[PDB]
Amino acid sequence: SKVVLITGGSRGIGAASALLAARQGYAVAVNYASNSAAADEVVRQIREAGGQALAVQADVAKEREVLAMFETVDAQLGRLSALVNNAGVVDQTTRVDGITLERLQRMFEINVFGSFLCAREAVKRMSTRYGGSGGSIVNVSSAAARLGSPGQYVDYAAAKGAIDTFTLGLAKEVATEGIRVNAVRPGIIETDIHASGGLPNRARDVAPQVPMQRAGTAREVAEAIVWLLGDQASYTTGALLDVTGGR
Amino acid sequence: LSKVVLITGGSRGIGAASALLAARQGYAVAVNYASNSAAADEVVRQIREAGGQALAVQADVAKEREVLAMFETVDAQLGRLSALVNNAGVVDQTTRVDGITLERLQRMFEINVFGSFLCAREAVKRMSTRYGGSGGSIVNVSSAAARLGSPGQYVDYAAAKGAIDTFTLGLAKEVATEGIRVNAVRPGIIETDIHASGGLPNRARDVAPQVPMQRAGTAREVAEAIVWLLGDQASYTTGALLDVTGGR
Amino acid sequence: SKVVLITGGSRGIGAASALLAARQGYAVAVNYASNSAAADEVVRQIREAGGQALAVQADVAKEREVLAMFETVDAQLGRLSALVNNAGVVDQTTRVDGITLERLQRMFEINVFGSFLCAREAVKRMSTRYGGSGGSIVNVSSAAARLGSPGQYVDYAAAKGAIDTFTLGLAKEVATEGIRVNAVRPGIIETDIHASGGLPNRARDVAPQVPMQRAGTAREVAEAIVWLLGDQASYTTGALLDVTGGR
Amino acid sequence: LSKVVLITGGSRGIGAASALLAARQGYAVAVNYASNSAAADEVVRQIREAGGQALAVQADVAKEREVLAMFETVDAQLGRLSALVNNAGVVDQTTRVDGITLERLQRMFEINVFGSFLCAREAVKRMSTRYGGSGGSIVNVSSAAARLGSPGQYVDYAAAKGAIDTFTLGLAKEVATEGIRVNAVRPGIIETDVAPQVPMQRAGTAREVAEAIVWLLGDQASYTTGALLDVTGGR
Ligand SMILES: NC(=O)c1ccc[n+]([C@@H]2O[C@H](COP(=O)([O-])OP(=O)(O)OC[C@H]3O[C@@H](n4cnc5c(N)ncnc54)[C@H](OP(=O)(O)O)[C@@H]3O)[C@@H](O)[C@H]2O)c1
Ligand SMILES: NC(=O)c1ccc[n+]([C@@H]2O[C@H](COP(=O)([O-])OP(=O)(O)OC[C@H]3O[C@@H](n4cnc5c(N)ncnc54)[C@H](OP(=O)(O)O)[C@@H]3O)[C@@H](O)[C@H]2O)c1
Ligand SMILES: NC(=O)c1ccc[n+]([C@@H]2O[C@H](COP(=O)([O-])OP(=O)(O)OC[C@H]3O[C@@H](n4cnc5c(N)ncnc54)[C@H](OP(=O)(O)O)[C@@H]3O)[C@@H](O)[C@H]2O)c1
Ligand SMILES: NC(=O)c1ccc[n+]([C@@H]2O[C@H](COP(=O)([O-])OP(=O)(O)OC[C@H]3O[C@@H](n4cnc5c(N)ncnc54)[C@H](OP(=O)(O)O)[C@@H]3O)[C@@H](O)[C@H]2O)c1
Repeated sequence: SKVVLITGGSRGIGAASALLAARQGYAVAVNYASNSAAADEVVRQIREAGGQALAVQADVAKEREVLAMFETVDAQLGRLSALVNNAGVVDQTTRVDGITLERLQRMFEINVFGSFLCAREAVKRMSTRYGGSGGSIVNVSSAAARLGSPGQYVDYAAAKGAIDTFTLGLAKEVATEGIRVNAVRPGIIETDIHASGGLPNRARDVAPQVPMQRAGTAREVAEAIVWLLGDQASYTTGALLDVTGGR
Repeated sequence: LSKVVLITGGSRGIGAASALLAARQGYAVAVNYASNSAAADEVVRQIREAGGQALAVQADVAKEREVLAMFETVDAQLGRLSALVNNAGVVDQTTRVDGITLERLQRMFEINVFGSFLCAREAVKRMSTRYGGSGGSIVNVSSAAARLGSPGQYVDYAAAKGAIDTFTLGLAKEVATEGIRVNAVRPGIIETDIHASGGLPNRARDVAPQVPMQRAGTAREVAEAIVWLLGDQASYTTGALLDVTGGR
Repeated sequence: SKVVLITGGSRGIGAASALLAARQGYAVAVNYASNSAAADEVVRQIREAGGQALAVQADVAKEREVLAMFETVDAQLGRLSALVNNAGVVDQTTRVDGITLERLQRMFEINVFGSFLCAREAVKRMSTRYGGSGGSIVNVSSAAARLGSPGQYVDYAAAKGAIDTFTLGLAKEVATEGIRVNAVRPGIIETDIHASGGLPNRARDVAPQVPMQRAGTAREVAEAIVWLLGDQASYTTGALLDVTGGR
Repeated sequence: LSKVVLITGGSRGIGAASALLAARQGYAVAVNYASNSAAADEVVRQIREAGGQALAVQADVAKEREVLAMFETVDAQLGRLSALVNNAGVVDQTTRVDGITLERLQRMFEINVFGSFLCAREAVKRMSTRYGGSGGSIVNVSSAAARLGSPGQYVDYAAAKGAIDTFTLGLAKEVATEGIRVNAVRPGIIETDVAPQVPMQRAGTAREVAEAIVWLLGDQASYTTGALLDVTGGR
């Protein structure tokens, strides 16, 4: 049974990915930062449908917690075949001229540094250079990497631009080691994330901006993530897959 | 009966692999070819022997009356299409820009670009919910060359593929309210006959060391990306450019 | 006195580039397709300001006319140092489902083929492989190459996408031969082109969509063209320089 | 009188070349440095000896209080800035991702990314017409790495520069009505020989990058905002 670790697996895109991955036969490590109840609910659904899963707490911005999380996965599920770097946050609407260092630090440490750290630990386990059997990593970026989120969260957009470049660089770096590395760029998706930044109606309000005239679902994003993870995408690496309704 | 897919240049290579895979997924397949009827017939035979439905349809996609007749044949014999794969395409001999003739350019663009526009036109007319269709999906076959430029080899080909990338984005945005998705795959160096057709039969092997994954791709690997994009799992994906390149 | 050939130099961006190039010390060949009066007026203005210039007729889609034009430039001005591939057209507003082959043929033969043909002739003269002293080529692309002109002229956008990739390919191809090749991507510019496609108010109507909230001037595009041509851009080749007000 | 430009990391390399060129164009130049006061003083000496105005200003751009103090110094001694070049930046030793530490990442991003955000914040506050300013221009210094990814060398650096590209675009669009333009230059391999991985077969010079920076800063680039200008020899 291949093992997949999903950071921020407890809600939204991460939860939809967890559920779909399990339907495809992965054992799933569902990471959460504090919402144990949500993570337990994803695990419950997986198990009730006949799959294997484990909820694992860690703040991906904390190196010791990332290490412990991977050790737990090693011990309880086995060596991972797949990693989804989904953990990520927005913040309140801001202009750059209102940005604090503390805001930037948080934005980048979760969205960017967490993805580097989880990828480090994944590569160490996966790479054929270390006797691993290879694997697949999907980073969750955003259309914002291309659009810049002006007047909303240019910092978030920049963090996602870092993720796009990271994706390409890491892909090239491990391409001989049996590892593929890709990113999905979701557009406006129906999740709690918009409410977390003070804009609970954002999916509805911005739908007229999207060429397809609706927000996307978490499940739609999960489909792209799980495709990239799997063997049907065996010559795809360094790809940036837009899931945006045309945005 | 089931959903219908028209695959231009379906007789060989990436097109043929896509035709076989699409049929496995339940599509009825129109396998277009320009001249190699035997190859097309063989793809059709394989599909039918596995219980699928397929028809071989001759057309040079650079010829308007032939594109129209091809769509009319599909309409009559298979039904209203749900999907189009604009795969037909060609390379030409190694050249620098300073050696390019107008005749070469005309050929390169009329097959690789004009053909894809004409076929998309006819597909949209049938698929669009504005015209009483039920929507559909179009996949254009681009290339990594669209990003890289094929210097000293075929900058004209690469430019034709750059046009396809932009056409993909423009058309996707234009028909997004009409139940149609439009996406492109960008293959890298793939094991097909195309390299031999331009005088470089060993190109897949020779260029493999340049690819981060250190091998050429297979037509089946490109077909997988094509068929994924065509299907309902890619339901919020439109205007995407999906690299199938081993990192190149 | 370095010699520059400007395709479609009689009006709009081409004319602005011609006037600016002359101010910088180029002798200018002002190409036109049929508006001899406009070309003669640009030449008159150049000469009045102390520069050298010649009007030269040619439809860039016609190989024989491109050859005759370069031969005239050779004879009357001397061997070119610089080429601006500016000649270009739009057409009426259309959807793809309304596009005819005849429209496509025109769009591409002027916007794409003409650029390749003029580049071919320029390279034959400029390349150090053939005993030339190098040179610089600027192609005029568009923001449409990135945005796609949906519901307006996807065919035009696609032609400009071809130009972007042509720019990169050709730049890489001739990089050791003393030749730089770059592209400017203008946004919405105040010229006659919008009227030629049946939308005379387009610069004004689309301005609210542009982040800077106005259309650009032909002079603003000419500044970028002439910078890329000259020696201050000596390490810049294969670049796509957006002149779009943020669009 | 003279427009004022603040150049972060102005004491050496691209920043120093930009300082010298900007002065030749008539800017008064604030030359920022983190610790190499001697180099910064030398740039200032050259500017002044050629008849320009300049001031060396110490600040670690990753430190908010130091960024604030620096802008306050420029306000007091040179006047309200018209231009900002976010050039301060570092690489680190060659590494794979599987060898990257959090401490490395923290440094890489705080200097290359957070410093650029903080300096742009303070610049926008002074420049924006919405606060009574007269507008201005910001050039960020990115890298070809933003597109290429620096595999097996420094993916972290490449990622930081990718952040700068998106920041550029986002900020440009955010302040476009406020008289502010925001652009980036993406240098390739720049010398401190044949350079075989560059199409042009040589490294670029700091002066070549400075030329592009100063062009973008000036009024000839008046409809250019959100652009990414490659100075890479085709890389
Ligand atoms: N419109 C969209 O939704 C949209 C668009 C573009 C990109 N994205 C990206 O999609 C990804 C998922 O977003 P979503 O909308 O599904 O978000 P969501 O509904 O807010 O779910 C967030 C998930 O991330 C977890 N998380 C947050 N900070 C963490 C940390 N420091 N360490 C570990 N886990 C952490 C949360 O854990 P708890 O449950 O424990 O809180 C939760 O499981 C994110 O990377 C986001 O940037 C979303
Ligand atoms: N490395 C690669 O192979 C590679 C990489 C990037 C992109 N691509 C692109 O992928 C697509 C498929 O290439 P491939 O390598 O599979 O090529 P191929 O093996 O050379 O097959 C070409 C197919 O296109 C058809 N065709 C050629 N001209 C046509 C026309 N005017 N009208 C209708 N059909 C026509 C052929 O019909 P006949 O059978 O009748 O000859 C054949 O079915 C092309 O668009 C190509 O540019 C390929
Ligand atoms: N908003 C914009 O204006 C905008 C935006 C993006 C890109 N562009 C691009 O910028 C370039 C200039 O456009 P514009 O707005 O300056 O155009 P314009 O004002 O319509 O000027 C057209 C110029 O091109 C010439 N021309 C047309 N067809 C030609 C042919 N077949 N051979 C040679 N010359 C020909 C005209 O010659 P005659 O005078 O003899 O007619 C005239 O000199 C084009 O490539 C256009 O696509 C414009
Ligand atoms: N091949 C290339 O050079 C190349 C390629 C791509 C991008 N770039 C980019 O070009 C820019 C300039 O690089 P360079 O090679 O010209 O740099 P350099 O020669 O290494 O000089 C670096 C400058 O940045 C300053 N600096 C470093 N850390 C700082 C901090 N925390 N706060 C404030 N200032 C700081 C230094 O101050 P001190 O003098 O006091 O130490 C110095 O003035 C950078 O953003 C770099 O990433 C260069």
